Amino acid sequence: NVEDDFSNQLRAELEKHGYKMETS
Amino acid sequence: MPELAVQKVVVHPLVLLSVVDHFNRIGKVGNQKRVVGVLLGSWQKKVLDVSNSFAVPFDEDDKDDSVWFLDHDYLENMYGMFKKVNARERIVGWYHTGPKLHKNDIAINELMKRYCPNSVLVIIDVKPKDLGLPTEAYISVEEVHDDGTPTSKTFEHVTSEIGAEEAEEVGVEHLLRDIKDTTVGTLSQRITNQVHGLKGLNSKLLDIRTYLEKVASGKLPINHHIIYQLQDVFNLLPDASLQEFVKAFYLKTNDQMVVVYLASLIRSVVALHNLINNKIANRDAEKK
Amino acid sequence: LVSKSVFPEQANNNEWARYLYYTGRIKAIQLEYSEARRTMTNALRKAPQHTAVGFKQTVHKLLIVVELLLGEIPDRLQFRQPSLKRSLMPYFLLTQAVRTGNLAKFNQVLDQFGEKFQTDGTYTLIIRLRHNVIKTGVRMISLSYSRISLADIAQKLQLDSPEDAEFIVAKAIRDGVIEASINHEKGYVQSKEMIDIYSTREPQLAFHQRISFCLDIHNMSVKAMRFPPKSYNKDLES
Amino acid sequence: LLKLFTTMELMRWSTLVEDYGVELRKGSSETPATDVFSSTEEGEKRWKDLKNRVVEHNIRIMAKYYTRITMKRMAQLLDLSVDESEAFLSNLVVNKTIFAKVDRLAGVINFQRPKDPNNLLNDWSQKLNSLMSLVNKTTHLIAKEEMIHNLQ
Amino acid sequence: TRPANHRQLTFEEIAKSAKITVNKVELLVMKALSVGLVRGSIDEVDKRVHMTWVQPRVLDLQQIKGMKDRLELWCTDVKSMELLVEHQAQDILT
Amino acid sequence: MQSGIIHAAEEKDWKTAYSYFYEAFEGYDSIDSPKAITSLKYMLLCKIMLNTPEDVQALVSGKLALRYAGRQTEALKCVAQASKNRSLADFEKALTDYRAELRDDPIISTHLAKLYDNLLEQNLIRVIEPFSRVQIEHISSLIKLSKADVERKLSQMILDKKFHGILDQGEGVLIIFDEPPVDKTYEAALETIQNMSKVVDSLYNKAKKLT
Amino acid sequence: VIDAFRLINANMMVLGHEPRQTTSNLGHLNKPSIQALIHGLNRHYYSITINYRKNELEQKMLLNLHKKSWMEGLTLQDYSEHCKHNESVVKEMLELAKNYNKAVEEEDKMTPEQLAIKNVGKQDPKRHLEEHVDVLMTSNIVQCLAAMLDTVVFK
Amino acid sequence: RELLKPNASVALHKHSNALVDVLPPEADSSIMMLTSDQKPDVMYADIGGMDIQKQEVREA
Repeated sequence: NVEDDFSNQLRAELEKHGYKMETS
Repeated sequence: MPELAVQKVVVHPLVLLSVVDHFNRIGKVGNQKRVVGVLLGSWQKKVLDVSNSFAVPFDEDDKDDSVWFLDHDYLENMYGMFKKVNARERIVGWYHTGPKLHKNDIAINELMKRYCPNSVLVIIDVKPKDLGLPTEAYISVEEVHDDGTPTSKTFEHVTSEIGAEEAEEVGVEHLLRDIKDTTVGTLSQRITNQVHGLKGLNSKLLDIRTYLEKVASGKLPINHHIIYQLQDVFNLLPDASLQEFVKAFYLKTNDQMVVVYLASLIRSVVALHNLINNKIANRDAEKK
Repeated sequence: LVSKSVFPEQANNNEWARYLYYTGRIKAIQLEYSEARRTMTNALRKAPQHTAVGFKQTVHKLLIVVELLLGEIPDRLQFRQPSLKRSLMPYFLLTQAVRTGNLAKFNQVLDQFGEKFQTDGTYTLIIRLRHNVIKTGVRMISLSYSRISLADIAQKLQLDSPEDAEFIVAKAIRDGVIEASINHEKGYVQSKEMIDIYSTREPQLAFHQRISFCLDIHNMSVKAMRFPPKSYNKDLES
Repeated sequence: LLKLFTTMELMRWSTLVEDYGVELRKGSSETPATDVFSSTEEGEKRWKDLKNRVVEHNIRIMAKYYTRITMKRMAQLLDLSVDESEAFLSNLVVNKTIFAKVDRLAGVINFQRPKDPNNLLNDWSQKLNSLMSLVNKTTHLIAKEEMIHNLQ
Repeated sequence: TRPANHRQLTFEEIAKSAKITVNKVELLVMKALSVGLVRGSIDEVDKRVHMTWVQPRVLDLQQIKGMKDRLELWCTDVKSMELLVEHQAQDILT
Repeated sequence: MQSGIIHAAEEKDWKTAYSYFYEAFEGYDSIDSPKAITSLKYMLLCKIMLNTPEDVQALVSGKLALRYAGRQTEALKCVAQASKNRSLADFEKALTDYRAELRDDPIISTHLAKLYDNLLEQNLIRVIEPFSRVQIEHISSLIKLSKADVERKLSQMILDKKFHGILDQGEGVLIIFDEPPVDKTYEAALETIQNMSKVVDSLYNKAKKLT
Repeated sequence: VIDAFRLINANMMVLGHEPRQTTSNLGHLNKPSIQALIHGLNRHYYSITINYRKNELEQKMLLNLHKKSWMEGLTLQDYSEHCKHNESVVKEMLELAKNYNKAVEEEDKMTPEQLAIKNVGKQDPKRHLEEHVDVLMTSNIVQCLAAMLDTVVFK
Repeated sequence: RELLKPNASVALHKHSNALVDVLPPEADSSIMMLTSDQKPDVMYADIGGMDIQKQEVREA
């Protein structure tokens, strides 16, 4: 991990989709 | 006539100096006896600015505080000669030659009133005492106690300071083989005042302490007012100690070094190679 | 040999940096990670010089391994920027390993790397380094949270199993730099930290170290500043 | 009535309203409307308002004396319920009554500022000066008693 | 009696030396600060009475004795501390 | 006078609106008309928008403002006093009946609106200030707004740092943090570091040449 | 400087009365009012030496300002005010800092006129910084020392 | 030569004419800031007109 920004683009998209279907 | 009319006593270095001189000259009236003399300066005002002092003939018998001789003529004439020269000049009060406070002075104070309103007791000692001035200023205060007679005539100390005129101050320096020890000025003075406070604080605690033992056994007379005030110091007990710190100075020194070093470093590089050639130059320059 | 100790200020800038590094090695194996870190850091800093350049690369090799064992993390980013970059390169993998919290990556890389260190005699340290990554990891989790479950810590830090994870977290805790308690039969770690410098005296303590260090600079500066110009006036002023 | 209010001693509303109500109503005067303001037939309308005022006085004196207080102790001192005491406080600060940091959960109430190192320092600085002044003044008084006329 | 370098006494003793109804206690306690018998504050979230000042004991041989010993303890603190601080900043003095 | 109506409402300069209305007055003075009375009113409107209706209540009276014409003077008096009482009830009751007048002059409608949301904040700040860990329910009674509506308002206010607290949703209390405890020496210590930092950085780059 | 003179005239001088007066004293040159003063000064005695009779006892009375230094040396204000002082200076120093930075490249140079452009000799940052550091230093230590020392003796 | 260098008042000694000391610029300014002890008799109650002129002067 040199910069969090590359990884973060995938994270935010992925995390929302899973989280939404389940709880939210 | 008012006793109450003092809360500040400012004295010139002249009056303080003057008493020392009068002791020897007067024919050494003092020791067991006392020399009290008039103080010339401002009066009829709150802050007392004492311009000068001179001796008055006095023979004191201390033990019996009802017997004394004081020169009646002296105050009147002396006030008139001085008035013309400076009209601020009046009879401010009288000095007492100590060694410290007494009850004998009470008796002495009453007669001073008829001549001039004053009752100010300045105790200017010719004998060195205190780390500071052996001068105390006292204003006669009336307080009730419940140990002895009700309503006593006593002295409460009122703050003493110093003055000096501008020429006169430079004169104070001229006589000394120093300037002064303190003034609470820069880095150096400021600390000297702190250690002077600390020694001065230790001297203060001991006067009170020694006295309580004596009351405890071997009885001395006491007042309700002094005993209470001492108790209060214990009761007031501080709270918590916090804050205050610096470090600023190291940057100032550090920046200063590189500016002076700039020249040095350059001189270093030139100087080393020059060192063998310099011997021929130095010799030549030195020769004639 | 070290016990004789003498080293004057009129010593050259290269001899100082060399001297600091050597001591730094001796300390680090004895298990003074704390003292070792300090001497080695001073060495890089004190001589920028020009004979130092050659030596500095050696200082950077040791710099990264000691500091990580003591419990602090640096960035790979810091190291890359100077032109002594070429010696820092395997080192970038190690810095990242400790920082992400990745026990498994960190030790395996270091075991193989251990050969290079042997010439120096740093190699005995490489073994101890397996522990420090887990410790660094626990430190970020402990400060951050209040009570966080045992399963969460095991996934992020890259611990071997949930059974490994309780024991190892405990060992860090004893030292007191982590300052937690771990509940084995309840499977959470609790933070004993409820830390703040909002207090009475405590900010002065923080300020105090900075203030102490400044004095050492001030005296060194004052003493040194006057002595060269007075000399040149005295002899050859150029 | 005068003696009580001027002293910084606190009251209870029950007693205050009860004993004074008959006594004060009787009073009269020349140039006012009747008398008005805790007195007469007119003055009674005014009386209702006093209720706020006896409680107002109580909190103003309480704030100094009880630096820290529980909601129940405060409520008791004031002679009100909890609910009356907390509502009133909001209006009171506007009228010019002290600062408080009253609780709804009946915890700590600081009529003084709530914990600061500055608060500890202010008292400390005050206390420090007093100790120094008193030891010096007493020293000067002490000598006289020692020497007497001249015989120690 | 209990304060003289301590400063707290519990609130609790007052009510045990009152023996009267609870509402009346607040009045008594506050009435004492006001007249000039005592100075201080009362803290009822610790249920203790803190006194800043406790009134000096009206003339006795005993009153004089209590004071002397405490003050002697203090006398020793000034002398020691004064000498200590003087060694360091020897240079600043000049 | 018209230009001032724009200045206050659209250009958000309460200051300009007022100055323009002085100019208008000067022009009116040479003659007299009912338009002179309106410019005095419109000055009054800026203060409301400024969020100080309380100041309007002091200036307006039955002796000074009611003597001059319009509905607008009676309309101004009631909103200023309603705000002074500090209740949403007194404030809404004035707005509703006045609303028809509010429409006629574009300046009244807009100025009151901004004051309306604000009115809520002013009632809360007042209650909250000499209270710590007080319920939303207790404060909500004085404002005369719902417990829930207040919860929302506190949240916003905490972000501005107008009282510096945190809203506890787990018990339904507004806990407000200790009064600033930061000593002057401590605040100075950050500052100390700025002075030194700037100097050493600048010095160190040139200094590099020596070794 | 106090000098005592006697005044004679020119006629007396040529007879040789004038040299007698001048003998046995140590000179010193003054000029507070041009050569005309100096001519009279030489003619008179020419700055006669004044010494002072004193003994150690009298000197000591003149040295100390008052008795009250004993209390006063210890006396501190309010802590808040001390803390304010520290804060005021720091802010002041921070301003000067920018000006120091350009300066450091030389500022060892003679003549303030030349220095004005080169190293910001107009409102000299070295001087400003040194004054700020001296006042801040002595006050903070003395105020800390006093309060802390008093607290241990009293409590 | 700092705040001495540009045009300023300075103190000189009389009998020599020498430059003893410096003074700041504020010292020895001829008359004090006037129209606070010698204010005029006139307002914008003497002129309500010349509107364009009134607008201009106030801004400028």
